[PDB]
Amino acid sequence: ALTNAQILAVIDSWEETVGQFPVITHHVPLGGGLQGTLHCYEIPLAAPYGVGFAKNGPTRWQYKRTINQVVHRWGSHTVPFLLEPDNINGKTCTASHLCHNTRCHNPLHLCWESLDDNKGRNWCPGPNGGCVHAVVCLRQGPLYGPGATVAGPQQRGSHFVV
Amino acid sequence: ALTNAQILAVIDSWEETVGQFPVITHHVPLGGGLQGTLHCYEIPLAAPYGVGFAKNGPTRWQYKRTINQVVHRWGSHTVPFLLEPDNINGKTCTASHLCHNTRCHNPLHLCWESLDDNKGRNWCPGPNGGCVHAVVCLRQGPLYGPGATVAGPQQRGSHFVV
DNA sequence: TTGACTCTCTTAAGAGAGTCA
DNA sequence: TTGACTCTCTTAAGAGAGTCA
Ligand code: NA
Ligand code: NA
Ligand SMILES: [Zn+2]
Ligand SMILES: [Zn+2]
Ligand SMILES: [Zn+2]
Ligand SMILES: [Zn+2]
Repeated sequence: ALTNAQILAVIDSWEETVGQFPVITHHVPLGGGLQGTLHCYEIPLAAPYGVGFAKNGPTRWQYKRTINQVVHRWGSHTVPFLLEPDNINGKTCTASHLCHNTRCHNPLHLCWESLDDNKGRNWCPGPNGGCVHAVVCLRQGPLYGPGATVAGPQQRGSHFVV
Repeated sequence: ALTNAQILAVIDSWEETVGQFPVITHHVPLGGGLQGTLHCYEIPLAAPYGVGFAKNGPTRWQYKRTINQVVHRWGSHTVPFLLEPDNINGKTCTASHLCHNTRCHNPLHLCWESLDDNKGRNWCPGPNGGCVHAVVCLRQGPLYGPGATVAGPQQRGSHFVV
């Protein structure tokens, strides 16, 4: 299939196209009561999206290039990582939004990690709130906090101990 | 079933039966370098499981009772919460294992909360490591830690800023 | 070769309901 | 009435592949 040089060319064309997406400034919690700023490069809400891009689901897109008469297609956020290993610890690598903004395709807002690691960032206290992720979070996770638990642990009788 | 007395009777029979499950001691990380001990009441691996209980999936069970000559059935971990609201902020309430042990049916190890709150406990630093859950965690989440990220945010050109 | 649609699948925290004996 | 099986569905973080012009 594609040589590593051809893969680099795909990454470069992807960056050139994404770099022309609308750039949206967002103020975000960092943890520790501090606020910061992220600049997201947001794919449009409806077609046309940009050269090579098409929507396969409500918040899913793919990037497609045809090379030597063969059509190649990738998940739209996976392209920055095409020269990296695609699994770790027996788990598939996934594109993980550090900005928690699905439409964003800024490669400086993405990392490449297991789906469990990816999901867990939703609850991280953030880079100024105690983040221990080795590839550090850019912001506090949107779901961090005390939660909204309706009922806690309880028993009616005396059959149980903790 | 319908009446509050009938619901109370269901909860009481469930507690009596689960109270006879084997009690298994598990030592657990609490965060902050500390360890604690939990006593889980574990449903058997194979039939018979206990009066009223049947397995509907590899780690899914249901509890069943006949009331007014009709069968009423519930997810096996939902029974303690039958007098509670079944939603919160428009999200379905779910049984959430504070001990992260699916076979356990100890109601002192369960709470009732949105699926997002439920999931997020997998990454909590724990009651001695910074848990902020209002209904406090019993242990550090099994997935807490630095992660195993294969590649971090990166660009080849100069089109992007954080 | 390209755009704009269509479809189903993965994961791991959770669910509801039917078929037999 | 009770037990022991069978099936598919929900969610929100993520995927692969087909059709037509
Ligand atoms: Na994510
Ligand atoms: Na859980
Ligand atoms: Zn972004
Ligand atoms: Zn983090
Ligand atoms: Zn337990
Ligand atoms: Zn917690």
